[PDB]
Amino acid sequence: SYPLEMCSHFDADEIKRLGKRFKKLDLDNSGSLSVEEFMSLPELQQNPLVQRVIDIFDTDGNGEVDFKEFIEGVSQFSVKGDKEQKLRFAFRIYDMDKDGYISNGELFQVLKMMVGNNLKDTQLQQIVDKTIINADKDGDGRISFEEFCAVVGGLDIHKKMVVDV
Amino acid sequence: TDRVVKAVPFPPSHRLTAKEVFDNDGKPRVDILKAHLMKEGRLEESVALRIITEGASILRQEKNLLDIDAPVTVCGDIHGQFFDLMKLFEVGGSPANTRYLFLGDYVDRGYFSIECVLYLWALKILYPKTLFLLRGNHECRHLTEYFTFKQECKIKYSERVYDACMDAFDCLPLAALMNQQFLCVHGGLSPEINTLDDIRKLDRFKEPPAYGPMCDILWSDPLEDFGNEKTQEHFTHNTVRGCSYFYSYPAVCDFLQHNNLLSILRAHEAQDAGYRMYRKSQTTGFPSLITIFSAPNYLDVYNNKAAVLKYENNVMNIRQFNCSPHPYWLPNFMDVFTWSLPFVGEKVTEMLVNVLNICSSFEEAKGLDRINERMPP
Ligand SMILES: [Ca+2]
Ligand SMILES: [Ca+2]
Ligand SMILES: [Ca+2]
Ligand SMILES: [Ca+2]
Ligand SMILES: [Fe+3]
Ligand SMILES: [Zn+2]
Repeated sequence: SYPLEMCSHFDADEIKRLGKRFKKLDLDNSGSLSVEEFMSLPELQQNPLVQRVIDIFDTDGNGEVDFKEFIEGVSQFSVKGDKEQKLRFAFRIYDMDKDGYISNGELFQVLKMMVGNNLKDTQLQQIVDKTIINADKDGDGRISFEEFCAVVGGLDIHKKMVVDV
Repeated sequence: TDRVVKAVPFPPSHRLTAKEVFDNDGKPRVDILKAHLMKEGRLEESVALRIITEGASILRQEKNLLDIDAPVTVCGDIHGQFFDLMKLFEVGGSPANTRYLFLGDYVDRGYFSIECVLYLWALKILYPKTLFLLRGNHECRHLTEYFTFKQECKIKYSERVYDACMDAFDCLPLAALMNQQFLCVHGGLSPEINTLDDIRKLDRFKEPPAYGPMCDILWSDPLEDFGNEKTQEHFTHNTVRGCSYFYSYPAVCDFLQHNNLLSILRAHEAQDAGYRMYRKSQTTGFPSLITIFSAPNYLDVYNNKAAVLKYENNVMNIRQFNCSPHPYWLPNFMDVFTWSLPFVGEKVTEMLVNVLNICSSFEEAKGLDRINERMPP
């Protein structure tokens, strides 16, 4: 029954509202959302990016999502959030080990989650390869966040990553 | 190390230098060059520029209408299909010991147009008098602007290189006169062309105009019912290209007799068997017209063969061949990020909104591509 620290764009209200939505989802009322509980959502199972989000949200990497991580996780999409914050999030979709770079095999696997059988593995591998070659400005063979943004800044997809709370 | 499909070849991050591309006499190192390119390697931009320009200065010195001796292997559309181009030289023979004539259309539609051009110009420089290149309809700014070539150039190299290519194209000859029997051209005939001298008289050094003889040579097709036409009418307007004409069996026959030629060899029209031989001339008993087409399984969907013509010992033999596997590219050379990202944005947004509402065939393919045969606006 101690108080809870977090960093986010929300005020007491939006946080209180989010808390009701959190309680509703916590079935076992354990205080931290499991993947099983997430996937209980009908719309959600039709979605290849879900566990990425969950894995990104799960800051502590324990496999669930406590309320702090829940809030900070959403806060990313707040209308008050800026361009970089949203882009940084996107980056982390591809950066599976969270080491801060997007590796080759990583970029492959993540894409594979999204295209599935609409591509032969060799084809996917190739565009995956050439992408890096053309974006790896530093020659390391993976992708920094700086280099990532170099490709996509002009796309303003970040403007599409907004939710009303 | 992290890589998933390690079987698959990783492309040279190296860019070939002047010393790796030209030997001490200035001759290109094609074996080195062919290999790099097949591994999807790039050159230094300056080396690329050198090749395009050294080739262009040769072309600039050639006549509008080349005079070409047999034996010769003659070829149709290429359309960026570099990996088939490789197979082609295998089938038609080594440029080292074979005389070649290409009827244009080297770029567009294929995602390896710049490689074809590079390799081709390289070979021209090496074999200035035994390898010959002509102009297709795609060798111009208008179409490359409209299709992928301009784009291909920027991604892989620069626009500065695309421009160098545009200038090199203006130098491309328009027609060949083969063994004093065949007029060879990309498209076909023109109402404004009666004799061969008529061809010699043109200024080819420019972007092809929207009207007139230089346009017609690059753009003309024969009638759909060629040889069996209901009228003895020569030219009618090409309602399929949007410009230029359809020419009729009489038209070709009049021109052939008037100029004492045996036939006309052309590309410009996709063919399932990689070639098409048209109605025999009544006089010569030899097909008045031949279409040749050298892009097998064109656009990856026609599943057509390609062919080349090998003229030798008085025999016109058609060698056919099938497609060869090649690297995948996302359309308009997109990278995986630009392609996938908006899908991501949608998909996570989709997710969060959801979470927050917890509380309240040849002929087939031929038909689908008619707008793309036609002229860009
Ligand atoms: Ca739980
Ligand atoms: Ca957690
Ligand atoms: Ca990583
Ligand atoms: Ca890098
Ligand atoms: Fe064509
Ligand atoms: Zn053509």
